[PDB]
Amino acid sequence: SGFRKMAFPSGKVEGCMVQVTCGTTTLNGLWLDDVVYCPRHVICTSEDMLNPNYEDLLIRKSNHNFLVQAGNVQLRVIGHSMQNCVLKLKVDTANPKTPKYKFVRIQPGQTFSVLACYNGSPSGVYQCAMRPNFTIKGSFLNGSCGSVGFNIDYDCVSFCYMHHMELPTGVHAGTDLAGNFYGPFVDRQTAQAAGTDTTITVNVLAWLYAAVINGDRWFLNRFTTTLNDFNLVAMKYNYEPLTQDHVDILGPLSAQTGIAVLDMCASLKELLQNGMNGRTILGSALLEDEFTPFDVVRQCSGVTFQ
Amino acid sequence: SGFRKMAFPSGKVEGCMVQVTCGTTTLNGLWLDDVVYCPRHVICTSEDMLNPNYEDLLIRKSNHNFLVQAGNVQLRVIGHSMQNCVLKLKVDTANPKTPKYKFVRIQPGQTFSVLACYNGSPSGVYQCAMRPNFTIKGSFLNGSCGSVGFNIDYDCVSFCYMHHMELPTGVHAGTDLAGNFYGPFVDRQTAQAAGTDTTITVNVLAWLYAAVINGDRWFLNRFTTTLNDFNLVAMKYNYEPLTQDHVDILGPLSAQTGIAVLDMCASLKELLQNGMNGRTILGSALLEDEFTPFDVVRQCSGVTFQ
Ligand SMILES: *[C@H](O)[C@H](C[C@@H]1CCNC1=O)NC(=O)[C@@H]1CC2(CC2)CN1C(=O)[C@@H](NC(=O)NC(C)(C)C)C(C)(C)C
Ligand SMILES: *[C@H](O)[C@H](C[C@@H]1CCNC1=O)NC(=O)[C@@H]1CC2(CC2)CN1C(=O)[C@@H](NC(=O)NC(C)(C)C)C(C)(C)C
Repeated sequence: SGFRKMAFPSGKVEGCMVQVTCGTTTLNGLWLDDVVYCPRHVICTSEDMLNPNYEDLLIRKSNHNFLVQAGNVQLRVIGHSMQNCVLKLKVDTANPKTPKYKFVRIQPGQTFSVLACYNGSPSGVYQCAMRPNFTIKGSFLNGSCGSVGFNIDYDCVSFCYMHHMELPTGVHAGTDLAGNFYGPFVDRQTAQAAGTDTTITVNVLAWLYAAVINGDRWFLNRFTTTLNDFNLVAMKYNYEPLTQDHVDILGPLSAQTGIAVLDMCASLKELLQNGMNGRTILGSALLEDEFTPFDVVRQCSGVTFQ
Repeated sequence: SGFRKMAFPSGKVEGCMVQVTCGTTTLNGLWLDDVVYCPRHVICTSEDMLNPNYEDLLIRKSNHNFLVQAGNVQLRVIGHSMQNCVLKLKVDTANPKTPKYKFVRIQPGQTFSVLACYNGSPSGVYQCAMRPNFTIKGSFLNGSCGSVGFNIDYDCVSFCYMHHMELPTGVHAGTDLAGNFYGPFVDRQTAQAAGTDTTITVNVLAWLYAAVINGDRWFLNRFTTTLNDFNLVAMKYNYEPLTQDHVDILGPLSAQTGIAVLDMCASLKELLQNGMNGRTILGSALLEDEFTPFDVVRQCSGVTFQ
């Protein structure tokens, strides 16, 4: 037992990270087969970042302008294209470490592992969620752009996020691996702001089931609630609405613990209305919302990957 | 910016994990050069676990009793020895993925990354601390024994922990890679119990510096305190004593933020005495103690590894 914020093993992704340098900008790229993917603002300069016209900017570039370091080795660029906000550098060598992989665009509420990188070298791995307002609460310094987020499913890496920028609240915005931003954000330095976040209700319920699986029961009650009456309380506390579909997803966990979904909703309702009274759940004094129902079942049953 | 519980990239360790099966027991082993390291209770049976005599148990074994899976391959055992509570299986193939590495026995308060494994296959990676009572608050199910904890320093993996058992409070006990248990624990099923844990004071102060680096300042004050008067408050709240040596270690962080160590102690004192008044620090409603001063400097400055 025990319950931790757990990231996927990062080895399959580490073998893909490279350094991309162009002009005065250095950031990370993702090397899969003979293509290196990276944020298109690598073509920008310190004065370009204001309101750049990237199509104009890119036509002025030559392959040799792009310096691509894979550890201790030049990769030669032989072609380049732009897809949405990502740049695709064709290189003359296929990455022999290329895992089985997929690109996926995730829904808000879904979680992933981030391999933070600088200069093409991995620094650390941690677990994030796509917030309802399409930011992520990351840990990113200058040079971290092109670090990716991902999930692993048996032997297949599903890449879902590439880091582009930091918002003035200290949170982070980026794209899928096809270069489409999550949320309303754009890669230019104009006024943008997150807009109001909310708590991921179905994940909070999943984490309460994790707590029960692990022996914290102090918050259970004999009450129950209807879905409608629960959502009336949810909206007051800035929680996302719980749909019948969420209820269905929580079925396995409800079946393992013996606690009907709407009974767990009654418990969340009283925790919202009363607070925790000096008590903790799974070592937290806040209601945790960055574990999905799948995350809870993975970690409480022990699923692996090769 | 941002601040997360960050583990080391796990790739160098993933390449070392193997499956060790003997009789009815299956657990994980660590394959470095031509030796596989694993917990010695793999030689035990369901009735052996009570009060076993492992030296008697081991003399009854033959090399061929030990089944060692490295993915899709038999490794043949050609010799075996016992060192403290770990078993060392000599195999006829050196691991070509063996990283540069070291075995280190860590002090309480120090943190490390755990690569949780089942059947020789990595499941997830998370960050832990060695508690003052020499347990770790892990996430471990049946089959996880032989999963290791580690730190990485440039290109060198320092292995510091191997998982052996779970205590009735849901926390975990294990050894260094030379097989010596951390704390008073033994690998037999007799009454054992953790004994009273305490909060890692120097780490809490490091995390408060992280908060300042990241823009949370609401908890600062103009007070200060002496070391003696701080430790008088520490002991009341079950915090470990802060030594002058801890104060010295916190020097770099104090210099970066402009906040003298003993001034940060004055702030911790008021947080201990007043609580947080509905406020959070770095997204936590509790005072966090599983980041060392080194962890904070690593993540706030961006150090990498190859
Ligand atoms: C790439 O490595 C870098 C990562 C940042 C640096 C600090 N933390 C991070 O995550 N990304 C950038 O530097 C990007 C590149 C652009 C688009 C041109 C600017 N940028 C930023 O992150 C900006 N942020 C903004 O300007 N944000 C808006 C426009 C106000 C929303 C800063 C952080 C450099 C100011
Ligand atoms: C190895 O994979 C396994 C990991 C455990 C299983 C549940 N969570 C874990 O971390 N370790 C064990 O099964 C070890 C092997 C022994 C020494 C023989 C027993 N054991 C345990 O963890 C015991 N725990 C205890 O018996 N603890 C004491 C003696 C009461 C302190 C249990 C969990 C199997 C009961």
